[PDB]
Amino acid sequence: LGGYMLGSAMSRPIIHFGSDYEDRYYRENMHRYPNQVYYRPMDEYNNQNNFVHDCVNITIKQHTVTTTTKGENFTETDVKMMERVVEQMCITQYERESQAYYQR
Repeated sequence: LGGYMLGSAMSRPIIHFGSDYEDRYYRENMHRYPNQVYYRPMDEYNNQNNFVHDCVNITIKQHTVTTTTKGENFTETDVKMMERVVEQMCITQYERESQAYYQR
């Protein structure tokens, strides 16, 4: 990796897509899916979007790169379902980190 970190091992936000089917579908099939996410520590690379977008890209990467050495079955819809959930988790993660920084 290099200088990434892994944030708090949180619970699971949920994301709607069109009907509670595709919410419940992904959310029972979750199993695989993350809850903490991977990003750079605060330093300067932090932002709202720059952090989130690369955090998604990296975390989803470490859910595809590894996946290629376990035969895994992740189609574009499956990937999009994660990418979405992972945006929430990283936005959330930054919020706790933001409220922590400001409460100093």
